[PDB]
Amino acid sequence: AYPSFEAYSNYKVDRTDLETFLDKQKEVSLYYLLQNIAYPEGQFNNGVPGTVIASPSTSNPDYYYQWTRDSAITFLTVLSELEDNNFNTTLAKAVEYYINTSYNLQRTSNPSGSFDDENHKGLGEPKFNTDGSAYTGAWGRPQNDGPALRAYAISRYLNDVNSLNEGKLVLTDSGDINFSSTEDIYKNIIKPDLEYVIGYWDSTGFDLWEENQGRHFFTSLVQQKALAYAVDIAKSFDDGDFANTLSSTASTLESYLSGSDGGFVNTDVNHIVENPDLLQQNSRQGLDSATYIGPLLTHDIGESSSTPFDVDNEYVLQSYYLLLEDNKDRYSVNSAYSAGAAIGRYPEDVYNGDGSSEGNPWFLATAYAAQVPYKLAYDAKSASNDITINKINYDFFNKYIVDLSTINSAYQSSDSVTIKSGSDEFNTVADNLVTFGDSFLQVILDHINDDGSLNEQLNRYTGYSTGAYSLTWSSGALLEAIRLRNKVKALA
Repeated sequence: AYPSFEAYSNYKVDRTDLETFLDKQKEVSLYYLLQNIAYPEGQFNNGVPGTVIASPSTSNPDYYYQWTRDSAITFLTVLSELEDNNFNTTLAKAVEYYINTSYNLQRTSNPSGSFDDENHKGLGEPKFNTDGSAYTGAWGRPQNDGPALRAYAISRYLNDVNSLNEGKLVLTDSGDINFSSTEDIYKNIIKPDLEYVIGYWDSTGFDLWEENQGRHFFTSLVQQKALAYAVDIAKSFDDGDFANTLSSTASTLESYLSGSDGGFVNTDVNHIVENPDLLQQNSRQGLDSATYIGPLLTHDIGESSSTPFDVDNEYVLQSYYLLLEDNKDRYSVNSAYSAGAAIGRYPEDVYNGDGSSEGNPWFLATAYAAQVPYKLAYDAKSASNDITINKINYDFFNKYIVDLSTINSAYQSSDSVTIKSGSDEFNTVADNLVTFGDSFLQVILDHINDDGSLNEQLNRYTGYSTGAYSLTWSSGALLEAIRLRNKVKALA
């Protein structure tokens, strides 16, 4: 049940037309995303401002908590909206309430630890109650992605304040707020999260799905990004020694991500192994949608991203392809989809949305799966960069995008194919990438609730929605897919 949910009034998804559906969901999914964020001007005006609930579901399942990860990812979407809409002050205030609530959560002792522990050990805590109190029950803690994603989101807000709002914060004269300046936000909210990452990146915690302990590609990747992105922020506040610490730690994490100890790049199976300890345990073979979700989160389409493992990485793209192929066989709902399809978390998943039996595809994974080819196309066309296809990825391109033999008939004798910007085949590949991305959004159109809200899951047999209702992360993932689709389609 989800008693505080308020449907977008008198809307029923029109199943017949993707273009109009996406245009409407640009608004409807934003309505549903914002509904789960507490701010005085929002529908959620009775919560502590800055609280993001994962879902209005309070039972079957109970997702009525604030997760550090989900809140940060939600705010990455709010920031995109802010950036695309003239630094809208309602959204900016919502961000500053989130920053303030984050300050308070950081200083809340919890079962992972406290702020006064070494490198703020308490910041690894996955979730809190919506009133701001610690969640004291057993849980898969810590999760070391949260502080990284939060540091990155709040760092991005500071950059936006400087570039789009002449360095001006919007809640500086409010009573409830624990900063008076951008420097205060850096020193007291961003920096502690960065210190946590510095202190704990090379330690054991749970993954983003809250289920397994050990090495995780997604976690290490978002940590590397937070460190790298903060270098220039630290420099701007005369924190130069720390900035150089961030830069060196970021480089070291990049080496870790690519090396043997990390275990993520696997040349026996030629894809990322998301959780290498589970490969060792022979409980999972390494395919996970987190492998491509991370890259999408850490390479924003307005940024210059100089961080590793974008979606063009051959191992990431092969994990994507192989999960797609797995899921097209695994889920009967996919039996008639010839291109994109409903995608889950990992092939071994047994979580059914409210218990354990067999796993389902997820709306967020399916929306991020649209983004992968949109971003390949966008990155190439927007920068006039060549599309280089490694031999590892030939099967993927041949099956879904273009027949490589029509570009270079001898491609099988080469380690790669390089498709030159401006050529007919480049334009065809970019167009076909976008059409392929669209096919994943068509899956969402086929199976979304009539009211335009996105659950966590869709049933593997029928595609009917199931699990947590109007999941904020689902809403964000679709909104970011639409934003990217529109950006790539708008290029001449």
